[PDB]
Amino acid sequence: GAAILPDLGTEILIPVCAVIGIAFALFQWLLVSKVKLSAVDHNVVVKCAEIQNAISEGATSFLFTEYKYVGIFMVAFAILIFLFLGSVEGFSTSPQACSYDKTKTCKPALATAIFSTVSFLLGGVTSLVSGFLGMKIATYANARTTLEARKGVGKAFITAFRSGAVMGFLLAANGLLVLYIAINLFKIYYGDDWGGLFSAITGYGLGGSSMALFGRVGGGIYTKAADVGADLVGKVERNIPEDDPRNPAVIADNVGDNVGDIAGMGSDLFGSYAESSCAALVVASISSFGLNHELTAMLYPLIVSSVGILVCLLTTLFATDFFEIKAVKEIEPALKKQLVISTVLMTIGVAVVSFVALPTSFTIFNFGVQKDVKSWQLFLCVAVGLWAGLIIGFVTEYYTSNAYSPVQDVADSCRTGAATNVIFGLALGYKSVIIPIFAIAISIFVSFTFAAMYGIAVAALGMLSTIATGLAIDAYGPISDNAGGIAEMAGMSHRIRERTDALDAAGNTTAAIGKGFAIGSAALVSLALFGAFVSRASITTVDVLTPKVFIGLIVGAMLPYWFSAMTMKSVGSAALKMVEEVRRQFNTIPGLMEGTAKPDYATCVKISTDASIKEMIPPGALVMLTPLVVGILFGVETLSGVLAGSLVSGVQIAISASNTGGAWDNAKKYIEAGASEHARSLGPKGSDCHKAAVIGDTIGDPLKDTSGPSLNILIKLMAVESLVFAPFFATHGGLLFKIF
Amino acid sequence: GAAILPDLGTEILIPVCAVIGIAFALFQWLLVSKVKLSAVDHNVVVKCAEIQNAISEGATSFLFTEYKYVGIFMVAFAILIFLFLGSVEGFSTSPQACSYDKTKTCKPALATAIFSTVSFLLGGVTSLVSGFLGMKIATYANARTTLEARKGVGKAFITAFRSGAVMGFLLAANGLLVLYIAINLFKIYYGDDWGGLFSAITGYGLGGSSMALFGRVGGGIYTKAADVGADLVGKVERNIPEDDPRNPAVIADNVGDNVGDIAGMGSDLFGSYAESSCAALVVASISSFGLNHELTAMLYPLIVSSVGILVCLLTTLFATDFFEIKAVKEIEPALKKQLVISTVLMTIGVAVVSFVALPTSFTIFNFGVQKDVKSWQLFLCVAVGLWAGLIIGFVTEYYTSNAYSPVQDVADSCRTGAATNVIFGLALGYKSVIIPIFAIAISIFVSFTFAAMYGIAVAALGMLSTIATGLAIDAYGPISDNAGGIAEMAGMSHRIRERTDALDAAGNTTAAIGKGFAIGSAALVSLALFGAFVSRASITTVDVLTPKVFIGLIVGAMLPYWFSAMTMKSVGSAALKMVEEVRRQFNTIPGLMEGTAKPDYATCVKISTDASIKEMIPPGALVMLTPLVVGILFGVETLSGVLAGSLVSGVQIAISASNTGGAWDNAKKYIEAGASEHARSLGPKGSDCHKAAVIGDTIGDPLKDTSGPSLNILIKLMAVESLVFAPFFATHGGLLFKIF
Ligand SMILES: [K+]
Ligand SMILES: [K+]
Ligand SMILES: [Mg+2]
Ligand SMILES: [Mg+2]
Ligand SMILES: [Mg+2]
Ligand SMILES: [Mg+2]
Ligand SMILES: [Mg+2]
Ligand SMILES: [Mg+2]
Ligand SMILES: [Mg+2]
Ligand SMILES: [Mg+2]
Ligand SMILES: [Mg+2]
Ligand SMILES: [Mg+2]
Repeated sequence: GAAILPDLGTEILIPVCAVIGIAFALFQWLLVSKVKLSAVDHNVVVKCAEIQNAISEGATSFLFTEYKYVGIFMVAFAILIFLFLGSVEGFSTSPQACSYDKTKTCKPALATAIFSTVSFLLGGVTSLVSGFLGMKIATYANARTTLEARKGVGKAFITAFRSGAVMGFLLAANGLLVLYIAINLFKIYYGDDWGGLFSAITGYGLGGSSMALFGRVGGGIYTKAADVGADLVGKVERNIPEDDPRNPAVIADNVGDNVGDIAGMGSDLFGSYAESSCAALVVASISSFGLNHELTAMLYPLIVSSVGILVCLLTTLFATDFFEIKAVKEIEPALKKQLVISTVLMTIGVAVVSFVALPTSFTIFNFGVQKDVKSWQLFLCVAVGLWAGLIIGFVTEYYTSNAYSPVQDVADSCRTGAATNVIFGLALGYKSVIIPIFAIAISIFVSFTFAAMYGIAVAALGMLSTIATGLAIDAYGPISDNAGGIAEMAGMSHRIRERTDALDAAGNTTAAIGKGFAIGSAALVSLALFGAFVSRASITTVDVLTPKVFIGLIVGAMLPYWFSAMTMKSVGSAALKMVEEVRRQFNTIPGLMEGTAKPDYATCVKISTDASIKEMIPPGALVMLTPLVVGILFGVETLSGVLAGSLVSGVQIAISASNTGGAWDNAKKYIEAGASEHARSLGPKGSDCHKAAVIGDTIGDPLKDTSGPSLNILIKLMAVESLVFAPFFATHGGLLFKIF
Repeated sequence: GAAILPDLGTEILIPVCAVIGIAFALFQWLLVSKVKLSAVDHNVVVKCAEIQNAISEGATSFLFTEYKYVGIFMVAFAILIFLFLGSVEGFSTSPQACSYDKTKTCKPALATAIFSTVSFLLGGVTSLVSGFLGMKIATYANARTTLEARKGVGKAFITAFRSGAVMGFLLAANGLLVLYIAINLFKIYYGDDWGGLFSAITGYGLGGSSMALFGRVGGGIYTKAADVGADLVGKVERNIPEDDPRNPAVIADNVGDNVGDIAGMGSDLFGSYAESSCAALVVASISSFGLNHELTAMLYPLIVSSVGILVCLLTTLFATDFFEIKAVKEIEPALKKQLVISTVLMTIGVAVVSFVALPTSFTIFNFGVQKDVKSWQLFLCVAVGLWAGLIIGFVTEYYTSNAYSPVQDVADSCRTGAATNVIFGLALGYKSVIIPIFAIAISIFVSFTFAAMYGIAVAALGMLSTIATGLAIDAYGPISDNAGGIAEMAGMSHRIRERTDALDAAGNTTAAIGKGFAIGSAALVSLALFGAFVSRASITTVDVLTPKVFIGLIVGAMLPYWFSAMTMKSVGSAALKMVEEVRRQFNTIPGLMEGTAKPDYATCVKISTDASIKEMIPPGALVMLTPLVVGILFGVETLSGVLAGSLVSGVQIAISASNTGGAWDNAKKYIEAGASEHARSLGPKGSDCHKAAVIGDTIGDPLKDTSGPSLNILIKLMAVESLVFAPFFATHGGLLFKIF
């Protein structure tokens, strides 16, 4: 049956909401443009502008290099998709019978081979745009945040958070609008073949996360090579302030925050958004909505996201206008209130959407059978994901913010040296997985029971329904990070750096929270896609206790470690190179230490450019090739094992790495700020305790910024890729078992 | 039908081989006893004896205290076993139809509740005895190895390997003799009910690992708190040598080697042997061997172990009599040759056993169906496991010896400080998992295919078929470790410490290898036990894509991390206390640093005794309570997920933790030896590079000696524990799904 909301209404609502989100982003960017500066005190304003330009040049320069390689890889890979999907039916142009209804005829498999290539390119391009737009706002807002900090934390908070919101609303609205357009264009061809339409559309998320993979790892090695190098020689060895302009690695470091923590993260969360929508859509496409051609219900996920944009617009206003921060201890709770407000409002929003966009009863495909499902049960599916998110954010804050005992004990353990700092930091991360896993598990059980793979997918989307706010609170952080870097490079008052340091500590926590959301929604969407892959591969049963599934399971569980071995070694090796270079400059450039000679920033930009562009290739290949190699050699049953294994295993290492890194960073921040008797007694800056904290912080650097966060991409990427190639693996795969 | 070897012959063979092994172990003890020393140069000899006595009292004192608690828990848990298994058939005394053959009549389930409790205590007791005996020989041989070091590497090597072999042959022969005795005693009651017999016998492994769990964690906490504290204050802060008699934590440290690395490890591997034998037995008891009451073939696992002892005896002779070590570079090669010789001899040994102790055709239970299997296939099952082991050994040496580039690169990375040393160490560990996992997967495929759970179990036994040599090369390590500590504490010459340092570094590699076999065999025996649990709980299929199974899977995967969090945080905190204590004495005891006054060793023994006894409980609780809680509250479907997930996840963190810790240690020894130019380039002792290596080494201490090697126990324990309580879970479990 049709829903309360008409098909034509849905067709208007979605693009109108995207347009509202884009408008909001422009308006915010407009307000941020009010903070004036130019490279033509007035001294401090000119210096901030010059530093900003150095950073912006470097960041724009690296992405162009990275995106050139990735773009090339994207074109090659898109050719594989066309070939492999095309070969399933020998590239025939003959229409065949609908796999979901033998009484109807569908468009040739060749059409979907073509349109999967088209949507894959759409997603990859949108993914690149998402990250590039993010970089362009961050590299614009960084120094405006610095200048605003002269007036106080609240003013600087506002411009950093407004700017983060610029990225969030652009990314969420652009991602929605592109998806909506692609669906409508594809529909012109598919007509009534909604199964094929939406099966082709799943390339969008494959493209999204494919580009995201290289974006996260490439940017990740770039930034961390610089970070670790700058910090160890500057802070640990030569006893100078963090981000000192004498330090040759500082420009690369701050460019790094934009290239990794911003551009990479943007592409990454886009991949999340794209895959979840696409996952909800394919399952619906052969459920009652798709079979009965009911557009409003079919596009329920896009209606959920449309309303999410609106709810986040409102929520944003609380931190942007209705409240002002006057004290440092108000920052993290401000950020947290963004989560709390958006969740409570979105819960209402989703109730409304579920009331008017869904018929009260319908069926969801469930491994061959149409399962009876009620609209209130579907509301619980998206709401359990939405709430799992918040729980995850709360626990993550507790484990990464220096307002709480876990991180303060990590800082306190520095009193006995770096070895105890690291033992405590590792244990913290390990311990932190427990409640998010329980939350994920509860999410899976409810959504699975109520509505199978559709329910689970709509739970992932629910966790990502407030993505504009999520990106805002997250993008806020590297912008605040640069702001302090520019503050120090511009020789500003110590009072400025203290303010930026407060903002930056909050960003460390907010970044950990963002990783929590990525890993959570990744676990959810990957399960859904895995389930869909099983049907699409004509697997009757994924039975753990078969040789083929089990060998897949144990090898799948090892992939996240193989992947982490590569990325850790890359950072370690580039970092070592970076230390040698920074030492060489301090040791042989007359007056560098004196501050009467300028350092060579370009060489450090070069060390991390060379390492990242080269070393992003093997882990990208590990992830992308695995489904193809396992699928073609071992078959769909073994790929099944591999999907379940890498999901349940990858999730643990992802969470503990991101949180351990976060903890070390904020433990260091706590010693740096000395804002309590306990903190002061670990100080001052330069003390053996501080240096021990720096050691932990830098070990945590690759953990939380290269390997850890990329892991959620490994997991979600292999799942879409597997679903997309499913018919090709089913038909032409499992060779090793066929020759024998 | 039946085999070449008559049941009488089997009944004679098995204890004969055990007694030979016990005999051999005693013989080697005599030879070692030829090295003379007494407490109440010969003055150095008296010192060595005074120190040995301190260590001996310490180790004995702790084991008695630890065993007191474990033994109590052992009694309590046995009460649960009886109660729960008893409660299935309502404690009836009447016979019932065989669980495996409705047509036949079987002994009452209550008999089985009783015999399971007997075999449990039998196993719990033999586990403690395995550990205590190891501790006795180690704490005897250590100062004897020290003294023989006055005559060169080769001499001290022999008395160290001989002494290790005493532990290996005693534990191997004793575990076998007790199991044999128990099967025969149990058979008196059971008669023709072999199902119930070997189903009762499986408690033996449950007992072994249960008691091993507390010994590994208990000892592991005791030893690493001392080790971290001693090394940090002594080496990094006070610039004194490792094991310096001024350092109040040195006696606790050297006691620790015996209490953890020997006693816990002995119990640990006893559990492995026991579970693997029992797992092979339970599947066999409902296969053609057990149905047709063919005793020889039924005891094929025990016949393999029997020949295993003989093979190992022969093998030991190559290291003890046939060859002599002249150069330190010969140590590791001698140890590795022990693995190669035994693997080759045992391959022939198993061929022979398969040819005489098996019918050419038989059937193996296979999820409800008799599966036709040929004896040349059972041969391949044990062999794949035997060779996977060797492979694992070769790979583990590659990533943990300082004679190869992985460890050498890690040491090299110390030039840029502790942060890069730790980053490289983490990466090496992650990297190391790949080939062992492949080894494990290949074994699983081959063994699963040929003979289902029986093959998998027989592949676990194959990997442990040379357990005597394994324990030998491994127990050699901590003996050498103590020997260097006694050298330093007795103030012997640098030439002496240098010789033990070389033995010790080899011991480091040898210990990582032991961990390999533990993790490898644990994966196999757990998968087998998992499969038996599935049948025993009347599960039709373990479907990954069901709400019940998947929440099990993801949660199960989280548990190894939860366990690692507890055990790392415990060492971290105890170590923090230890450091403060050592500093206290150095700072407030006059003439202590100068060597005029005695340190109080007892305060450090107390910190670590207090920490371990207290902090071993929650991890034990987590592992023991988990099957009960999930089985009772959630049901056998979910417990199935928990078993699969903790297996595939646990193994990754177990291999990487042990190998990372192993690497940091040997990188440190590498610098301390200075036996190459590269090595010397990072020295001398006390350099910034050495200190950064010590940082990595002490971070590695809790990874490789507390959490890491205990994880193999976590996995294998939950597997047998689930199998034993399966009828109880199937009948009275799944409460949450029953009430709602
Ligand atoms: K940050
Ligand atoms: K050792
Ligand atoms: Mg930094
Ligand atoms: Mg940064
Ligand atoms: Mg920074
Ligand atoms: Mg930070
Ligand atoms: Mg950092
Ligand atoms: Mg030590
Ligand atoms: Mg030791
Ligand atoms: Mg030692
Ligand atoms: Mg060692
Ligand atoms: Mg140690």
